Amino acid sequence: EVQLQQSGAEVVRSGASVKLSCTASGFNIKDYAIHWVKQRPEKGLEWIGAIDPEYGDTEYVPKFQGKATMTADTSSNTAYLQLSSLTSEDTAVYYCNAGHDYDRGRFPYWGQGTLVTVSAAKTTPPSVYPLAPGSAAQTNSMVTLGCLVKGYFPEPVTVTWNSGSLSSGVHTFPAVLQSDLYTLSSSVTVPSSTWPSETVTCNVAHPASSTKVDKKIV
Amino acid sequence: ARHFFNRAGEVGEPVPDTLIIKGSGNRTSVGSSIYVNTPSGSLVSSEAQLFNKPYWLQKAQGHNNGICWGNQLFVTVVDTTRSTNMTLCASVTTSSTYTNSDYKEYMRHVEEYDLQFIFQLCSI
Amino acid sequence: ARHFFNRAGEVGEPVPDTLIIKGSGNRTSVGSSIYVNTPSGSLVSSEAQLFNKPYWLQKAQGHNNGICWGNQLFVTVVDTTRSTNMTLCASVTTSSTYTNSDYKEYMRHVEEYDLQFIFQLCSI
Amino acid sequence: DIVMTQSQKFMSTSVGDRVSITCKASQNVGTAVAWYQQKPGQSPKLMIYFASNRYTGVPDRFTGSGSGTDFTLTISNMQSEDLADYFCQQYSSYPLTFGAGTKLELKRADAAPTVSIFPPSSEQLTSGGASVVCFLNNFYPKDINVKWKIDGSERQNGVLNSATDQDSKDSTYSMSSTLTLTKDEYERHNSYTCEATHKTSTSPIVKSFNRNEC
Repeated sequence: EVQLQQSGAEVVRSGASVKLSCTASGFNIKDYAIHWVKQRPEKGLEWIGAIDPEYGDTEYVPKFQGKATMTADTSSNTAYLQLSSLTSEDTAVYYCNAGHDYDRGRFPYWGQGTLVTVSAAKTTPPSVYPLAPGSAAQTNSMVTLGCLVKGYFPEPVTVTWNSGSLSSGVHTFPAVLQSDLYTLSSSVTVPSSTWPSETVTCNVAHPASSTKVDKKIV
Repeated sequence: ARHFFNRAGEVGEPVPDTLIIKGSGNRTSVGSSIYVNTPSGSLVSSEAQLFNKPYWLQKAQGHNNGICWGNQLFVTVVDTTRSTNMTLCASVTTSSTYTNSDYKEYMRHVEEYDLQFIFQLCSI
Repeated sequence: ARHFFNRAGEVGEPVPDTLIIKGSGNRTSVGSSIYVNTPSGSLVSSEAQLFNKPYWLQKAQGHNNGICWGNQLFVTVVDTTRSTNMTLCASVTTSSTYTNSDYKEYMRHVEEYDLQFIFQLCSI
Repeated sequence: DIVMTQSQKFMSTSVGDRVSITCKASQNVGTAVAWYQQKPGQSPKLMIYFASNRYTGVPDRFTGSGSGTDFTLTISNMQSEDLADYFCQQYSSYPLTFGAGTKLELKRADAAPTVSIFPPSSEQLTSGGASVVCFLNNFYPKDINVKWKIDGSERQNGVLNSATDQDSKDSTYSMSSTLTLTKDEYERHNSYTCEATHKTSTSPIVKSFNRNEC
C-alpha cells in the first residue's frame, strides 16, 4: 500500500517549462527523504536532488542546478519537480523515489515514472492496421495474429488484446523511429479452434492522442 | 558549571580597546567573547526531597492565613528530581543483520501526582 | 566508581542469543562483556577519623562484657586514611646531563601506632 | 564525483548457474553501496543496500559483498524472473552516482523460429500505402537474417526491423520485419516472400504469398 503516483507524460516544445508532481511521500511528522532520478536512454540513471519534507531542505547536483527546481508542500502531497529551459537532452523518464523514512542510498519505493519529451512537431495519433492470415494456406495448428501501429508520436503506446485477457503467447516489439514518427508491432498466437471461432480484437491506447479498438476478420 | 564555550557569530558589543593588547601577526581577529556555561543539577537524593511528606499551615506569612476565597485553591509544584526521559524503540522491519534503518527512536516523559488536602470549616 | 573497562581474553559465558541482535557485516564478534570498574576512596578528612579519640566500653553487644579471658586482648585495626606511599630516589651516578639511568626509584610505606588501654580488675 | 564502473554491459549465463556482477568505485566508499533491479517497462526495485543487506522482499538467492572500492552481486542459482538490468549506486558523498547498465541473458537451449507473413490489410490498401509484415517468434540464438523477395528479387529499401529482447519466461527472442511500399508499387508485383535463415537449420524458412491468389 506504499506506491507513488506522478503527474503523467507530457509533450513540450523547446524553451518551455514543465512541472512534475509526486504523491503519498511527504507528510507532517513523517519525515521521508525524497529523491528524484533521471533516466536517459544513453546515460542510464542520474541523481537529481534530495528534498526532505517536514523541513524543506534542498540538495542538488551541480549539473542540474539552475535546470531543476524542487518544491515540497507539507500538507498532503509532495514532491514537485520543475525544469526550466527544456532542451533535447531533457527527454527522459523521471522517477520520484523515497527511501523509507530517511537516507540516500535506499530507494525501495519508486514512482510510476513520468516520460517527458522535449521536441517540436506535435502529437500525431497512431494508425492501427490489422494483420490477418492469407487465404486458406495455413489452417491448424495455432494461428498468429498481429496489429501494426504506424506513424505516431510520441512514445509510448499500450497494446492489449482480449481486453486484458490472454497474456500468454503475445509479443510486443520495440518501436522504430523513422521520418520523425514511431512504428510499433504486436503479435499474438492462439489455437486454430479459437480464431475465427471467437472474436480477437487488439486495443491500442496512446496517452497523448487517442485509444483505438480494431477487431480481426478473415 | 559543567562546561564552558563561546557563541558563533559576530560580537555585537566588542571588547574595549583599553582591555586587550592587539596582536598578533596571525590571530588579529579577536575571538568570540560571548561566554555561556552549561548547567548541571548534580546529585538528586531522597534526603533532599520536599514531597511525599505532609505540611501543616500553622502560620501564614501574609495576612491571608490559609483562607480559600472563592472556594478554590492554587497549588504550584516544580519537581526536576523525576525528570528522567524514557527512550522507546519500535521496529519497522527486522533485517537479517542489525541495521539502524529498521528502528524508530522516540522520547517519552511521565509525571505522577497525588494531591492530598485537609481543610477546616470556618464561619464569618 | 572511578573508571570502567573490560577484560581481555575469551568470554567464558557468552551473552544469550535472546539478548543481542547479531551484526553486522563487520563487527560480528561480540565484544568482551566482562566489565569491572576501578574503585576510588574519594576524600579523606580529619572529621571522618575514628582514631586518636578514646572509646569506653559502656555496654558490650555480646555476653562477654569486655572480660579478657586468658589475660590477652585482640585489637584489630584497618586504617587506609594514612596509606601515602613515599617515593625514594637514590643516585647511582651523576652524569653531566640528566639521565634516568643514574637513579633508582624505590617504594616505601610506614605505619605508626600507639595502643593505649585502661583495664579494670575483677574477681570471680 | 565518484565514478561507478561496472565491468560488462551484457552478461551470459544459463538457468540454475551462478552469476557475479562487479562494481568498481573510483574512491573508497566503505559499504555505502546499493544494488537495484530494473525490468523493461518498469521502475527499478531495490535489492541490496549497505553492500550486503537484503531489503524486505528480496530472496536469499541474491547476496551482496565487497567494501571500499570493489563490490559484487552474486545470484546463486537462477530463475527466468531474474532477467533484468542491475545497477550499483554510491551514497558515500554527494552527488549520488550510478553504474552503467548490465543486461543478464540466459544461455537456454536453441529453438528454431516460427515465421508468419501477413499481406497488407484491405483497410491499409485504401490509404494508398502497403505494409507487409513478417514475425519471427521464439528463436535462439539472437543471430538471424531476414531476406525480402519481391517477384524473386531481393528488396533492400523500405525494410524496418525491430528485435525484441530476451523473453523473461522462456528465454527466447522475437523479431518483426515490416516492408512498407506505396499501393501503386505493391500492385505492380505478384510474389512476396519472407525468408528467415537461422543456425538451427541449414535451409531458410520460407513464407510467401501471391497478390493475385490472395
